[PDB]
Amino acid sequence: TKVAIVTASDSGIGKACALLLAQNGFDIGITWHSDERGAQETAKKAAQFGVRAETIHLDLSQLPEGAQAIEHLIQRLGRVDVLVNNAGAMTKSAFIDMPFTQWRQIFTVDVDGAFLCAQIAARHMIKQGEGGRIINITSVHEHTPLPQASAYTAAKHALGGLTKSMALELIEHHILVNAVAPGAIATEPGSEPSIPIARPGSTHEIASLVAWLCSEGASYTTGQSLIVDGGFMLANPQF
Amino acid sequence: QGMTKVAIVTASDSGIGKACALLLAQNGFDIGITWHSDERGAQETAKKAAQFGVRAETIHLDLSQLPEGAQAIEHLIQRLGRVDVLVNNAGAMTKSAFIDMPFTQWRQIFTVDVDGAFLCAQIAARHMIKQGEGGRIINITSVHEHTPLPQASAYTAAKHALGGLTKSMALELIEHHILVNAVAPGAIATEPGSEPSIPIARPGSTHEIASLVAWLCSEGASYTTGQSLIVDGGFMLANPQFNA
Amino acid sequence: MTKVAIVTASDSGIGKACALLLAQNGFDIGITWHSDERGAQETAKKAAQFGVRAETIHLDLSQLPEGAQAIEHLIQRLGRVDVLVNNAGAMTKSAFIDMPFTQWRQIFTVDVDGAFLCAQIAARHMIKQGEGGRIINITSVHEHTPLPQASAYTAAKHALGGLTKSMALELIEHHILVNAVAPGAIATPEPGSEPSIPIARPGSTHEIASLVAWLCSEGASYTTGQSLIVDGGFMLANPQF
Amino acid sequence: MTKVAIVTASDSGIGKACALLLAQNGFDIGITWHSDERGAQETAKKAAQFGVRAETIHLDLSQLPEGAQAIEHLIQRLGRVDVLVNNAGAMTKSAFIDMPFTQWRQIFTVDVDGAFLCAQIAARHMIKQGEGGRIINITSVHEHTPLPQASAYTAAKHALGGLTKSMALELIEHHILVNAVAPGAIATPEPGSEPSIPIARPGSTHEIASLVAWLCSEGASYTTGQSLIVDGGFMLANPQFNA
Repeated sequence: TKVAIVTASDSGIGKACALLLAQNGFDIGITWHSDERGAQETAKKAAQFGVRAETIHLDLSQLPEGAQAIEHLIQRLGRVDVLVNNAGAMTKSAFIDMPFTQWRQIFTVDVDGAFLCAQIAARHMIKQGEGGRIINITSVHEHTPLPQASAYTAAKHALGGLTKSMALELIEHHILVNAVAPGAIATEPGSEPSIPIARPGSTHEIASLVAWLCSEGASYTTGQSLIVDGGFMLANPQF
Repeated sequence: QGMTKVAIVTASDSGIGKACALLLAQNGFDIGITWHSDERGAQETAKKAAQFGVRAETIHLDLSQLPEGAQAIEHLIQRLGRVDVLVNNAGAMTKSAFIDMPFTQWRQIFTVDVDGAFLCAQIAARHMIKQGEGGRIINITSVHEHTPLPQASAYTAAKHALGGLTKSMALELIEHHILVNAVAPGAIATEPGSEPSIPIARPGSTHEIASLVAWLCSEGASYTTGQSLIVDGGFMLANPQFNA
Repeated sequence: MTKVAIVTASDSGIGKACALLLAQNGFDIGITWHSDERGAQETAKKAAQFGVRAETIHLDLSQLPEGAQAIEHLIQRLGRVDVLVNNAGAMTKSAFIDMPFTQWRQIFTVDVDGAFLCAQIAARHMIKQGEGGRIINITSVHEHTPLPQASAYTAAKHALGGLTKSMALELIEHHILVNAVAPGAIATPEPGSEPSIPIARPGSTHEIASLVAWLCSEGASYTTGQSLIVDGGFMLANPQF
Repeated sequence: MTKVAIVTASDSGIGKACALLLAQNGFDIGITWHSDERGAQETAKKAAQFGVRAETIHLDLSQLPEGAQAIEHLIQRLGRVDVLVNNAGAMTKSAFIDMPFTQWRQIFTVDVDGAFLCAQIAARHMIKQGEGGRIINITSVHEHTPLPQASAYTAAKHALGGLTKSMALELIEHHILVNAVAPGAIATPEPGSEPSIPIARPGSTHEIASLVAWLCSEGASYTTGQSLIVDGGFMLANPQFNA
């Protein structure tokens, strides 16, 4: 029985990932920043699939200590085979007068935290000796800028580069590392005509790919950023 | 049975095409199989496909003389009665030094590696639009849609071409609920430690491509379109510093 | 030793701007024209006022491979070739679902098949001369992102992008550097005229030619296999723009 | 009117080459150094032979944000800033699995945090001046492809490439153009010495500085938001590259 940990799975993409992985037979670890009740609800529904589901408080704003909750969560579940580094909320702030503390705060939660969590998970995966899967939830803005969100863009890009480096260095341990880059996700047909598919995506349309990356059939996929965006990246000033 | 969807996979007599055809049959698609010269392999794929309780039909496809050779796709569609999935599967790679390559060889490689996929895609998309129920088109390209293969400039350029067409089709067919993506294999075997130049140190299996192609045909992929999804055991990660 | 640059379709637009700026840089110039010979001669007359030799030749890349032989004759006239600029011809739109196969092939013929044959001819001479060379393929932002209703154009630009990387890898041993210049929207004969582009205007032909000329310069000797995008921010604008 | 170029870490290597070439192109030059005040002063003396002003200042990008004030004092001495070249410090290697957090942070501090604070200051002056400007971020091929045993370096270079795109979009209305120049292997004081690279040698610092100088020139007025890779074909070599 394998174990999947999904950060920030009290809601949104994280919750959909945790629920689908439970459906697929993984014991589940759920982390929460502020909303323990949402984490409890996800745990309950995850456990309804006949699976163990454990929750822990994780606040990646005070580092490195804040990341130790991943170590406690792994110890409660006995092992870890999957880590989904799920992205927190997006923040807008003009580049020209952004305070350095805000710049650092955004990097702390959006890439520093993922780095520390991945280290902890990858260490256990190496010792277990049975490989593993690490999925970094990034964004289209790993590849293309979000207006008025320069720190968010830069940190998503950083996490994209970290994904590549982790995949290269951990492949010898059969740990495959990929990013899933969502476009606009609603958290109805024709609601966003700026996007070629003309609607936002569902959390399921992201979780379904995350689940595939955890499946036996993904055993040759590593180092990639898989963009799930309804054609967002194809729309240029011409479209 | 009125709800049964049809997948057509070109060159599914063997290799990656065969793996896609059989997995899609196992997942519940009636299957169209095309073959260039290995008819018995095509008959063996149809045999196994039908053990999953679906229809399987085969047809000879000779993409060497275009546009006429692509009509076999229209005949296969007619036999199956509809098409919901097309997998434009990649023929064999060809090598030739750039400085000396005959024009005939340049044109021959483009003929099989992007002109055919263009024509097959048109035919399938016309049926998908008329059917009015959407569809999925997967173009099997290669890591060389993105990075060059030495001594294979024609092949690289044609894979790049097919990547561009993928993006164009995705944009132009989205209004008909047709999602269009490329799957870009690294080196796939036709084992651990057998390919030291690749980070994962081995070639891929055909199942390791087919599995993603199957996911792209599933309900969960309804928001994925216009992308090149690379399955290469880390091939794209390996640069000059991968040494030592 | 006076170096030679050949620029296809330099009777007008970007090709003319590259030919004239390379002329000012001290290259002898080869100029090809499809139908406007007087425009080509006008380019040659202006290039020659910079004190270099300029030569014109008809080039029709629609009938291949014979059509590309004009490049060989231009080189024989000029005595050598050091720079080839494969310039981009006109863009044509055609719906993907309806596009006839002959139109598909026609567009690939002029937009990548012709560049391939010209590049071969120039590279053969650069190899034999033994003094390296530079080949610049003018592509487009649509080497990288689709142009709606122009699937053939987009596919061919992508193809020329791949050829560029392939040529650069195989010709590096002869010190031949191969790159693409990928323009966005370029005006041919002002601020705020194109609000959908972050710069809010189309580019000038000079703003493309300037980089082509840098790519032919001594300082560019470590740059090969790349697609340099000159687009006023075009690639940055997504539905969030 | 005399324009001003500020190049960080121009006491040596790529930064020094950029400073000297911009001095030849007529920019008054601002030079920063981390420890080698002497390389900096030799850079200034040679820049001054081109008839321009050269000012040197210590820049401690390791302890921020206060260290970035050194850029304000430089702009004060030179009177304005028209070009900023964000030039990278030294590369540090460390395995991802056990890389200390302090080292992850130090690498980000010098590879993107300093560039971010310096670009902010430079941009505020370019807006105040009202005559546009050019900001060049020196990244790396590693902005695009990983460097083994250098995950923090790779991540931080990716971050600086993303910041580059965001700044280009956000500053375009002020006619401030922002690009990255992404060098491959660059030599510091020969053909065939790097066979893993298709060109089979490292690059010269002048082969980077030349593109940086073009990006500051009149003809580069339509180029923004891009990452211009100068790498001798590094990006073309994959597992199938040989010999």
